[PDB]
Amino acid sequence: REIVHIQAGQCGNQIGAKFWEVISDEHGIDPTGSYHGDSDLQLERINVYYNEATGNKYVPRAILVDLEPGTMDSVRSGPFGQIFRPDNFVFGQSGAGNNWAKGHYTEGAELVDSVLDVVRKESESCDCLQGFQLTHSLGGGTGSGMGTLLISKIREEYPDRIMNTFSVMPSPKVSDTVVEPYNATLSVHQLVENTDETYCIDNEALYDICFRTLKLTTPTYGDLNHLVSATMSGVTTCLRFPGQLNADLRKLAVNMVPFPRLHFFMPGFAPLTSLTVPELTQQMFDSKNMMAACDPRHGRYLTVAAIFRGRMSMKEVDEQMLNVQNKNSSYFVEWIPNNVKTAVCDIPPRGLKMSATFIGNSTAIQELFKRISEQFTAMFRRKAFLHWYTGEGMDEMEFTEAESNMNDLVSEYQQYQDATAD
Amino acid sequence: MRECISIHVGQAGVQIGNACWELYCLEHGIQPDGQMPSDKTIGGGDDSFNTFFSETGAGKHVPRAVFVDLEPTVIDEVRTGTYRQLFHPEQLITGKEDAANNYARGHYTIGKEIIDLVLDRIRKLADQCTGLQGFLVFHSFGGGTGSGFTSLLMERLSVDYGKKSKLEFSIYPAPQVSTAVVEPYNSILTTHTTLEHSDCAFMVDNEAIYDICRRNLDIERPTYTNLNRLISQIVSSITASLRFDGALNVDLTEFQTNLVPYPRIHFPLATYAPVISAEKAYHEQLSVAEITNACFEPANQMVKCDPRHGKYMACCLLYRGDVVPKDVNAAIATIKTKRSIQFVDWCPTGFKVGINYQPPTVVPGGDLAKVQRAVCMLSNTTAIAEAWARLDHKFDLMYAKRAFVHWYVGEGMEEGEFSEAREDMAALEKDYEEVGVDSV
Amino acid sequence: KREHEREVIQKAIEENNNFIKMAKEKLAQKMESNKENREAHLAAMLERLQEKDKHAEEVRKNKELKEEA
Amino acid sequence: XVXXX
Ligand SMILES: Nc1nc2c(ncn2[C@@H]2O[C@H](COP(=O)(O)OP(=O)(O)OP(=O)(O)O)[C@@H](O)[C@H]2O)c(=O)[nH]1
Ligand SMILES: Nc1nc2c(ncn2[C@@H]2O[C@H](COP(=O)(O)OP(=O)(O)O)[C@@H](O)[C@H]2O)c(=O)[nH]1
Ligand SMILES: [Mg+2]
Ligand SMILES: [Mg+2]
Repeated sequence: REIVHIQAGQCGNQIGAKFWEVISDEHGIDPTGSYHGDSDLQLERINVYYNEATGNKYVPRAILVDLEPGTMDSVRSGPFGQIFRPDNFVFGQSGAGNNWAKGHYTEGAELVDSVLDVVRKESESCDCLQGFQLTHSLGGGTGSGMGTLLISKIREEYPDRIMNTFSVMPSPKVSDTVVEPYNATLSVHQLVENTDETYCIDNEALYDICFRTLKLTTPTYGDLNHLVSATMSGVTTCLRFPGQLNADLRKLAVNMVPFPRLHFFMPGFAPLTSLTVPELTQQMFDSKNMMAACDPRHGRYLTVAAIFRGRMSMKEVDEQMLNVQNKNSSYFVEWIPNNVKTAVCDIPPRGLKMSATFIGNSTAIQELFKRISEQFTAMFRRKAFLHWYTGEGMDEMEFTEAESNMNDLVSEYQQYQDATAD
Repeated sequence: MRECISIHVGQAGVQIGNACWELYCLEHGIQPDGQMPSDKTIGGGDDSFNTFFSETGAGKHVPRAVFVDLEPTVIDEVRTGTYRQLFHPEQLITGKEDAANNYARGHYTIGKEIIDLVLDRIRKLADQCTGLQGFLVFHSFGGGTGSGFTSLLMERLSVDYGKKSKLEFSIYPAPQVSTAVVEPYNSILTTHTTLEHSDCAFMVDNEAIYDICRRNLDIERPTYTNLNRLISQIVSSITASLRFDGALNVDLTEFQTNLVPYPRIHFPLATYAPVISAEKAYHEQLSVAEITNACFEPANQMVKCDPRHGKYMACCLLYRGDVVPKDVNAAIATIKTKRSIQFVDWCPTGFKVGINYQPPTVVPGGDLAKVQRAVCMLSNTTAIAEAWARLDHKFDLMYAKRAFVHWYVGEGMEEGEFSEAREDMAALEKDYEEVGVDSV
Repeated sequence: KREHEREVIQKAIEENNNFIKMAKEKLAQKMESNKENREAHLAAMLERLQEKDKHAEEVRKNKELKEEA
Repeated sequence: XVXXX
C-alpha cells in the first residue's frame, strides 16, 4: 500500500521535487495539498504516496535530506514547497565537499540518526508499508555517500520491506568534478548488496538526448530533469493508478529481478520530442530513447516492463508488443519465457495524448558500469585524490573491494548473456 | 442434504466466484438481496438449490461459500458490489498484503497469518449442513495466493474433514493475460502439493478461453469479465446436476466415478457448446445433434490439448435445456460413426449422459446468446497431459539457471522442494502415458 | 464372513485415519522447516548490516587518530 | 445410452 519517499542531496532533491510536481498534477493535487480533479481514478490509490492530513489535505509522504541547506530552501521556496510536511526537512550544515566518505562515515553519520527518526514517524503511520524509494546521485557526496548509508540503516530496521532507488550515474559530459568515478564505484558497491531494484539514470544519456535529439543548444539541469520526471512518472504509473500488472514494488521486483544482484534497470521513454502505437513501441525499444547510455542490441533482455499510457487500442498494443518480440527474438534470453509484460493506463501524462514508458533489465547495462570502471581504474591505478577519503579515516582496501565487487557484477551480466537453453 | 461449500481463493478465484454466483442467482430466480419469491419453504428447505444456498428466517437465500484473499482490493469490490447483500460479512475474508505472485508467501509467510481464521469460517458453514458432500475450490495456478494458499488450505482441509470430496476449478496460465514470469513455478508447486488432496480437478486454460472469446464471440481483446462469464457457464453446467434434479439428471459424483480410473488421473477435459453470439444465434437454432458434435471439436475445448493424438478413458455428456433421450441417443450414434475416438483397451466405450431440463440462462449485458439447449462434455483423455508438458518445459528452462528461485528461498523454501515438485510432475506425465499403453 | 466384514471396515478407518495423520505431520514439518529457514535468512541479513556498523566505527575511530597528531 | 417409471 504505502510507499515512503526519500530525496537526498543536490541532485536527489532536485529530481525528487520535480517528481512530486508532476505526479501531484496527475493526481490533481495543488501546491497547498487540496484535490481539484475530475476523475475518481486519481484518488483511487492516492494513499500510496500521500498522507491525508486534517482538512482533507494531501501531503507527500516524502523526506528531504541534505548536508548543505542550499538546495532545500530552493525547494521550500519552490512552487510546491509548502505541500511538504515542514518537519520532514532534515538538513545539516557541515556539508560534504563531494566526498563520498563524508556522506557515509563522517559528516553524514551525525545526521543519519535524525533522518531515521523522521522515517519512523512516517513508517509507523503506514497501514501497510510496502517499502521505500530513494532519489539521489552517485557522483556527489551527500546523495551518494549518505544515501547509501541511509539504505543500510533502514534495511536493518525494515529487512523484509522493498528498497528501491532512482540512482543518477555521473558523466564527464555534465560535471567536471574529478572524483565522481570514485563516488559512484563506492556507492554501486553498496547498491548491489542493499537495494532490491535500482533505476539507472545516466547523465551521458540525458545530455545526449537533450543535445542530439532535443537540439538544445545549451542544456540546463532543468532540461535534463524534465526527462527524469517524465521517466519517474512513467515507471511509477502502475504503482499509482488502479491496475493489474506490477501494482506494487514487490510484484515488480519479482517480475524484473531474476537474480538478486542483477537488479539494475534501463528505463526508456517515448515520445522523446518534449504518433502511433507501432511508433511508440519501436521508439521505446530504440537505443536513442534509453535513459542509460547503452545499446540494448549489444546485449540481451533478461526481463522487460512496458507501460503504455493514454487512450489507445489494447489489441494494437498487444499485436505490436508481440511484433517487437518476434522480430527481435534474438535479443531476449530463451531460458526466461514470457519475460516481457505490458501495462495500459487510461490516464495520459500531462501534455501528451499517449506515451510509452520502458523498463528493461538488460545485460547491455554492463556497458554503463564498464564506463565508470575505466574512469575509476585510471585514477586509482595512480592512487590519485585518495587523501580526501583516507583523511576521513577510510582504507584503500575498501576501494579494491569496491572495484573487484563491481567487476564481478559485470561478469555476472555477461555470464547470463552467454547462457543457452539445453 | 448433500450440501456443497464453494471456496474462492485469490483474485481469479474470487472474480470467477462473482460470475458464478451471479449466474446461479439468475438460474434459481434469486434476487441480489437474497430473496427468492419461488421458495415457499421459509427459513428452511430440502430443495435441490439448497445444496448451494442456505436459508434464513428473513427469507434470505445465502450462498454456501467463502471468499478469501490476502489483499482487500478484489473482495472489497464484492463487499460494495451489486450482490453485496447476498453474503454475510464473515464470508468475505481479506488480508492486507498479498503473496506478490509468490507461492512461498501464499503457503507460508502471509498465508499462515490467516489460515486459522479461514478454517474457522469454513467450519461455521459446515455446521449448517445436514450432510456435507464436499468442497469446490476455485483458484489460479499462477497467483501466489491462488497457488500457495490454496495448497495450504487443501492440506488443512484433508486433516479437518478427512476424505470428504474436494474438487478444484484451476485456472491454468496463459501468456495473453499472464501477470507473472514465475507462474510456471507456482503452477508446478501447487499441483504437486494438492495432487493427493484433490479428488477431481477441472483445469481452465486461459489461452483456450481467450481463443474461444476471440473466435466464437468476436471479442477483440477479451477481458477478465469476458473470460469469467464464459467460464461461469461451464462451471454452471458441471454443478447443474447438484443444483437441479429431474428424472434424466445424473449426479456429478456418478460422472466422477467414470472419470477417475486412478486417484492421480483426476483431471477431466471440459468441452462446452454452443458458444455463439446473439447475432449468429438469431434465426439459427442449434439442435441436440449439432451441439453434441461441437464437443469433439478441439476449438471448443477448455484446455488446449489434442484428444485425437491421445486415448479416451471416459466420456460424459452433461446436457441442459431442451434435450430428449431420443435425440441424444441418435446424436451419439452419429459421432460413433462419424468420428473414430479411440479408447484404451481396458475401458468400455459407452458415454455416460445426464440431462437437466432447466435451460441455460445468460447474464445481462452478456456476450453469449441465450440458447434453448446446451452441453458440456467431461472427458478423461491422455491428451490433457499436454498441459502438464508445456508447463513443465517452461519450468525447466528457468530452474536450469535457478532463475527467480531466490525469491522463493528467501521466504523459506528449499531447492529440494522444487526438484521434488518437478519429479512428481514427471511421474504424472509418465502415469498419463502408462494408462494409454495397450494390455498384454 | 462376519469376521471379514469387520476387518474390512476397520481397515478403511485405519487408512483414512492414517491419511489424516500423515497429512497433519507432513504439514507441520514443512511449516516448521520454513519458519527456521526464513528466520535464518533474516538473521544473516541483519548480521551483515551490523558488521557494516562496526566497520563504520573503525573508520570513525581511525580518523579520530589522524586528526590528533 | 439414455434409458425413466
Ligand atoms: N479467468 C480468469 N483468470 C484470472 C482472473 N484474475 C486473475 N487471473 C489469472 O490468475 C493469474 C494470477 O493469479 P491471481 O489470481 O491474479 O493472483 P492471486 O491469487 O491474487 O495471488 P497474489 O496476488 O500473488 O497474492 C494470472 O495468470 C491471471 O491470468 C480472472 O478474473 N479470470
Ligand atoms: N540530472 C541531474 N543531475 C545532477 C543534478 N545536480 C547534480 N547532478 C549530478 O550529480 C553529480 C554531483 O552530485 P551532487 O548532487 O551535486 O552532490 P551532493 O551535494 O552530494 O548532492 C554530478 O555528476 C551531476 O551531474 C540535477 O539537478 N540533475
Ligand atoms: Mg492478487
Ligand atoms: Mg427452500
